[PDB]
Amino acid sequence: SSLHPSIPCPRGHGAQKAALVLLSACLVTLWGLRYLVLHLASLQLGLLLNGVCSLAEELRHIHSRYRYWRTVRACLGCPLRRGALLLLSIYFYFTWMLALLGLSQALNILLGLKGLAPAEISAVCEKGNFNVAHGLAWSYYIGYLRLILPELQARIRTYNQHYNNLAVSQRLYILLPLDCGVPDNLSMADPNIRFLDKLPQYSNSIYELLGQRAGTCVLEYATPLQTLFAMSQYSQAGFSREDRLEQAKLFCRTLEDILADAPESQNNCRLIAYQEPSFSLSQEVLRHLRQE
Amino acid sequence: SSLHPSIPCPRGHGAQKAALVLLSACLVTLWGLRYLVLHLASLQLGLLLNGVCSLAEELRHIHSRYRYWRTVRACLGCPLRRGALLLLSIYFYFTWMLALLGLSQALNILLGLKGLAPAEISAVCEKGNFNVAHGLAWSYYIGYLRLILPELQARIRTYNQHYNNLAVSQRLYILLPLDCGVPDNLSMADPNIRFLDKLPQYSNSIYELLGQRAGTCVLEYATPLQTLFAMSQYSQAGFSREDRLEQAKLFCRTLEDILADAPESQNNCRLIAYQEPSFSLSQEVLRHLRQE
Repeated sequence: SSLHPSIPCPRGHGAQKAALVLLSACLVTLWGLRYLVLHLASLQLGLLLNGVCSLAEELRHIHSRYRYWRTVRACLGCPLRRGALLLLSIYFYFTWMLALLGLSQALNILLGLKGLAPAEISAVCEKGNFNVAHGLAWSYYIGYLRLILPELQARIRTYNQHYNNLAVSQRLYILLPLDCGVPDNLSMADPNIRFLDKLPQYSNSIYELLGQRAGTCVLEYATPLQTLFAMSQYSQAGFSREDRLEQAKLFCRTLEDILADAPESQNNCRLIAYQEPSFSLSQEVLRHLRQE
Repeated sequence: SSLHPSIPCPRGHGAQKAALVLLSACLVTLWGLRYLVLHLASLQLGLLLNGVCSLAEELRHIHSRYRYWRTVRACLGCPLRRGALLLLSIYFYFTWMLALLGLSQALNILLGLKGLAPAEISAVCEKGNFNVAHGLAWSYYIGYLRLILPELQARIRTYNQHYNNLAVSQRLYILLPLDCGVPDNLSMADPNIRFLDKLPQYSNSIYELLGQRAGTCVLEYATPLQTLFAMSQYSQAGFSREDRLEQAKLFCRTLEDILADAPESQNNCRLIAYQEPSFSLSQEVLRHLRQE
């Protein structure tokens, strides 16, 4: 780190080299077979059973996360290497071994052997530097919404006198396109959506909603979706559109869990997300206003 | 997920319950010992050796990451449970077993058994929702610096005519306090630092640097450190100040690696970080200007 000494360096090839050197030195020290086979076969059988136990939970998230082969290929990692090692173990090969092996796997799952080392958690979290979902949520909450949300219904009640007699719904409505393609103009997504007013006091937009003119909405896009899209159109990132969709979904759920527990943001903003494959933004927004 | 069906739900207690049920059903099926002991003792010995091999790499990051007992306690996790299991295995207990065990650990380290399942990577990354370091870096790069950095030396050469004859250094200098406490005024951190000018064209600040007046700096704080600090002063977060320091260091290194590979941002901005425990911002900045 050519900046400051207290800032740590990324993790290098330290464990592999010294580990191989020490564990080869012990081999040469003790240099000048069926227990080995049973041990490694039991190891791979336990790892495969652990993968099946993880797949038992990941069987639920099919339609919402993984859209079969891709699910198992993502949950067990590389099952080709595991199958090849299993065929080598069975070829170079006692049914009561399976009972104690299953009990060992049950004890390791329940008692929590699979709780990782915190150094491993750090090496996973600091890898690849594209884990962009929580910075956007906390920045969008602290930097924008926390400031604008206290005075919001006050300035709505300010505006309502000029439309009730001559109204505006009380909840702020945020659009969250999962395409991550955000135009500048909200009339450009639908001609039924027209600009009506700018709310006085920074930016706000009060809209009419359609010829059945029914809704008076306070509407706004979410901001960091454009940041995700510029990361997508940044060529040297190597940031795929599937990664964009993944981080968009995680951003949505994170912002939902933040607004679920906010003390001043309980019943004054509501999130609405959509995704195109026939479609209408206006019908979904009107469903939210009618259910309001 | 009460928002949209395609947004996935957090991972629940699915693996534990069904795994325990199935692995107890197999026990009751096969219901109506020293191999077990050797297998589990070999398991814990291999896990302990793997922890030592990880500690061999994590021995380097003492002064920069971990400031001994805390290092091992963070690298091996809970060694009390491992020691208790090791004493149970040795109590309820062949030196040539150690050679094959070490060779098994060497093969598992080198060939890459410890490459995790991608579902495990997802469950680690989606846990706890305080991994706030990359959203801030990419938002601060795309949203602010990418726009302001092309025209920067042009407007510096615009300004230089009024001070060379009557200068301004060419690199933008960013302060990065690791305290994450950012005052509004840069003269409030040091009376030697005085406001000289606002650079015409959004915000910019050209400063004199001290009675030995020597430096003409274009100076600015980094923005999301205030976001980190407001996360620190948010009471319901449970966000400790050590977590704040950790995410600040990771933010610094991430922004450094982004600016290392930027195509238009090669030699026009330089990062400077500092940390208080006698101190001077001005002396460190002047060292950077003299080495310039």
